[PDB]
Amino acid sequence: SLYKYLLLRSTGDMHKAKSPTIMTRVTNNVYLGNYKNAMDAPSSEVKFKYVLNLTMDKYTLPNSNINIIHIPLVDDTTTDISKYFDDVTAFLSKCDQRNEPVLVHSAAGVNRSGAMILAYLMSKNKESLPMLYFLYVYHSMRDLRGAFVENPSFKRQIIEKYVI
Amino acid sequence: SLYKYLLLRSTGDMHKAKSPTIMTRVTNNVYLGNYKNAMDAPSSEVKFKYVLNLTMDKYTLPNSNINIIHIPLVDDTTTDISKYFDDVTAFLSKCDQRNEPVLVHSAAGVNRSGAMILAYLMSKNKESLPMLYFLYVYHSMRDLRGAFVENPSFKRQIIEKYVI
Repeated sequence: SLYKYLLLRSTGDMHKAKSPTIMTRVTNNVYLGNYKNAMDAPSSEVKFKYVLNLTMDKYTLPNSNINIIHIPLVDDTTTDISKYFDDVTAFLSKCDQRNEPVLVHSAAGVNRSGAMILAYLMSKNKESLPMLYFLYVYHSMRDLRGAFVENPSFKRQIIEKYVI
Repeated sequence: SLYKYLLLRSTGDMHKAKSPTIMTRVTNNVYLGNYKNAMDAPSSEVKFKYVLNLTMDKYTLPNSNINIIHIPLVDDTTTDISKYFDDVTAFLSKCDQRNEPVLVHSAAGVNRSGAMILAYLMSKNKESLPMLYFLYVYHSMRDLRGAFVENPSFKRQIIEKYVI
């Protein structure tokens, strides 16, 4: 079933992109979100230890004890994001090992953040053929979120690192 | 390269569908076309022996010596088309063996005809992993034609027969 699903999605059976609104729990401790979700982090049902801010602006949450890690990226078709895949995925893996909730976010919660979450999931996959796992994670996340790594340059970088 | 191509196409990097206009030579003797292409068959640069008419109407070309084979199908999401895959692909294979040009057509040259051409190409593949070959043929034909088996029920039937 999941296989027929992947092949139909892969041949144009996708919905038009829609903006995510709510935070998504991706793993036990790793969450994916947009800017509003980051602003709402301190009051979230989840007790975040970390927020990974992938936007260009270095904001603060001065009334919170959250540690905000800033990795400034631009959502464009020219930026290398792959230079940070190894260190970001190692950091997210450590958050999961230590049960330290972390919110990975960008402005829209689609491209810079979606790409780091896709990299994390690919990095954690030791079981499945990378090509199949990539299609599965891509489409299942997109169906859940509404839009997920729409930026084709970011998708290309994920494919180069984890599939090719 | 062809691999990176497939994976980007498979994750939403496709163009909006556009109607095919000109006939496409798919193999040495097998061509894919719309209704206008069928009407223009007798005067074509190609000396067709056969036209496979997949539309519901049994037309004639009374001034031509073309043999018109009628397999009436509807382009809808309910029709089994798979019941004819074995006999159609065997017939197309025979046209290629005998160097007898054949035009496979529907009304739009996209769905009923595109699906029989995709089935033919899958049937002729003995070399490549079916999942990869399916994605390659699908996307390469769609890029060439503008639109190619957009009907998701027909795609599902191809996947069931030749991939699963």
